[PDB]
Amino acid sequence: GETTDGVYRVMTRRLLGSTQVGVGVMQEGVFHTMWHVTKGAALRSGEGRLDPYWGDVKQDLVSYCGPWKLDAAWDGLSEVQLLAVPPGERAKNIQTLPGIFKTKDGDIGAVALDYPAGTSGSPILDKCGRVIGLYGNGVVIKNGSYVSAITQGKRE
Amino acid sequence: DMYIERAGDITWEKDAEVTGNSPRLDVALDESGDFSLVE
Ligand SMILES: CC(C)c1nc2c(C(=O)Nc3cccc(CN)c3)cccc2[nH]1
Repeated sequence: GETTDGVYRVMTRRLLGSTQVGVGVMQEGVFHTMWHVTKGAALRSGEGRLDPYWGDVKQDLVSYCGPWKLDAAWDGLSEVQLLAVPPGERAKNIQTLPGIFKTKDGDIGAVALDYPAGTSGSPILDKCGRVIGLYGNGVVIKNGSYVSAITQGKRE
Repeated sequence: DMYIERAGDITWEKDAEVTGNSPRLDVALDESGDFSLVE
């Protein structure tokens, strides 16, 4: 169906009404989203079907119709934009300076913005409009607020 | 069956709402892809 580059809502009709369970990026004919959004299930785009191609639970990422295409990285210094697509609400760009998730396997960028769980998969961008990662997998800090990692895949 | 719907273009927008802090957090990622805070 629609294979135009851009940001898309991931909807489901299994529950009451049409519920938004996540968001994704269409780039170079590949749909990129978070694994916890689809659980690796097939997606519909009008009359067309999108089949999973690559997926990993630990990374929490999945790609449809082809290999993962997003490979831009956070420079570790500049502000970024979360292009938040919330359920029932219009896509909005929120500018923020990321924090740092310090891990035993290296440091990763982190965006401290609170959005409903169905906003998972919304892209995080650099000043060039390039997707540096997806929003939706992180931690809940002391006051109930969410801090998501800047999650990026590997371009093979 | 899940389905997709276009929500917009992927572009940087000048004069966007600037909000959110930058915390440095000690974290751990498990085999199930779940992050947890290390204390
Ligand atoms: C704290 C709450 C308001 C909140 N939860 C979230 C979530 C969330 O719970 N993500 C999730 C769920 C299941 C599995 C995985 C991958 N391990 C990630 C995503 C975005 C924004 C959020 N705000």
